[PDB]
Amino acid sequence: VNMRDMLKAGVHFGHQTRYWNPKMGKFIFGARNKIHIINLEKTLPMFNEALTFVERLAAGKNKILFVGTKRSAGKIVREEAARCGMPYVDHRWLGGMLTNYKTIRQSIKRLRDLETQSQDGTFDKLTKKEALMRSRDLEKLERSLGGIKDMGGLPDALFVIDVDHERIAITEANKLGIPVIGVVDTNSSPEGVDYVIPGNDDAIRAVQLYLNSMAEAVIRGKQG
RNA sequence: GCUGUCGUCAGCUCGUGUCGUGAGAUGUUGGGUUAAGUCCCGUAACGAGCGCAACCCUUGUCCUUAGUUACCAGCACCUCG
Ligand SMILES: [Mg+2]
Ligand SMILES: [Mg+2]
Ligand SMILES: [Mg+2]
Ligand SMILES: [Mg+2]
Ligand SMILES: [Mg+2]
Ligand SMILES: [Mg+2]
Ligand SMILES: [Mg+2]
Ligand SMILES: [Mg+2]
Ligand SMILES: [Mg+2]
Repeated sequence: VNMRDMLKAGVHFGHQTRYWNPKMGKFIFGARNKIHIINLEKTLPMFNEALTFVERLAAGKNKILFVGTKRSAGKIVREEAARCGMPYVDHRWLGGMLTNYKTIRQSIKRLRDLETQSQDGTFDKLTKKEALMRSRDLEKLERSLGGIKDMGGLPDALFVIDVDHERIAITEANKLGIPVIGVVDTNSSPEGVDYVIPGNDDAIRAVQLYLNSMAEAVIRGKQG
């Protein structure tokens, strides 16, 4: 937005220059002190195009799955999940979540049953050597499946934050043929994603900006 | 049909998903721990079954129920059982 806040937060930065993908060469403005610099001129049109796509997809009661699992990055995804709804994941991505989704329906049902059982006035009124085990199993299931408790169907567009770190999700999203919105850094590969956002990673301010922009865009799209 | 043995050793597999042209692989590998594929943490795997364990019999402590053919603390007698 207006080239200033992005410059301030973290965007014009990359993953050194020893580690990089040649397919990113068209986005690099240059190198500064053995560190690559992202051309912020090219990223703004792509960012705005992603904004319009999310806004127009929101109008129609669809779902955007947010993938942000990373240190200090999945958390902000989780608190961004409140407001504008939409499913999310912030812990490890289970293998075959979008291709073996029929099986994971069963685990979601089990999570729902456990949540009903524990929070119906503490029905776990049995031996104390088993209530703790049941509660910790419930917490373990929650810690992975809580974000996607909703969305009985497949999402119509998957928003990822790091192509390389979460390549499994992008691969199976491509296999299912559903759009992918990704924030590609210098060391990652743009291949496999539809809309590319050549921005920085590993920056709390940057990811905060991206998630808040997504939230406001989807809110505007949802307002109709 | 019934039985021995490896061996009461902790192992043997399947559904869906993914990798390979294929036989196949992953799950079931890795760090710890346990009598145990026992458990935890991690992880293209998510789950489940047969096994392990518990549920059964006996032994050790105590409570309640009842005292005959069993028992004898208190009392009378005893021919002194
Ligand atoms: Mg097998
Ligand atoms: Mg199998
Ligand atoms: Mg298989
Ligand atoms: Mg094949
Ligand atoms: Mg084996
Ligand atoms: Mg095997
Ligand atoms: Mg091991
Ligand atoms: Mg077992
Ligand atoms: Mg047994």
